[PDB]
Amino acid sequence: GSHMVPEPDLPHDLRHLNTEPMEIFRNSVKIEEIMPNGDPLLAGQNTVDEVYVSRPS
Amino acid sequence: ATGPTADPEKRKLIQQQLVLLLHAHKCQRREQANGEVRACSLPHCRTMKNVLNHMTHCQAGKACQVAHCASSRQIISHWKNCTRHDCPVCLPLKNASDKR
Ligand SMILES: [Zn+2]
Ligand SMILES: [Zn+2]
Ligand SMILES: [Zn+2]
Repeated sequence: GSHMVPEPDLPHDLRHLNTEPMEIFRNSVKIEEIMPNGDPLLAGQNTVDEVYVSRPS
Repeated sequence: ATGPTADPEKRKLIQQQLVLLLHAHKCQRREQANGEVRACSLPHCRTMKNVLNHMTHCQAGKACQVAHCASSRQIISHWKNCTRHDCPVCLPLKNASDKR
């Protein structure tokens, strides 16, 4: 907070993801410009579906 | 603010893969609607499209040989449910989808 805000608590369910494969993406994305600027809560169905992830049950 | 509980470097890596999949999910639909058109430009659009098409049929899940498959399956499920306005990972996406 003395010059820039501190890094918030990383969600524990995402800490489990091994990030070594992701190192190829480290300078290859625009987090803020990819999105269709609609709504965040709309992510429940706009993102992907059960057939897309091979839902087991 | 720098330990494994927050890790600025890692925090950006899960965000970047998450958003790349979100782009590629609809971009795969856009591309198939015109067969295989080269109209895109995302550095890993092809990388994600290969992982996504695989994920749509993969049944090995937690034991799969594709490093991005099981990771992507878990990464999508976070953004699908999170609503916290100060989540370190979702904040740039929650901003990318804001009315401002
Ligand atoms: Zn694309
Ligand atoms: Zn797989
Ligand atoms: Zn979140």
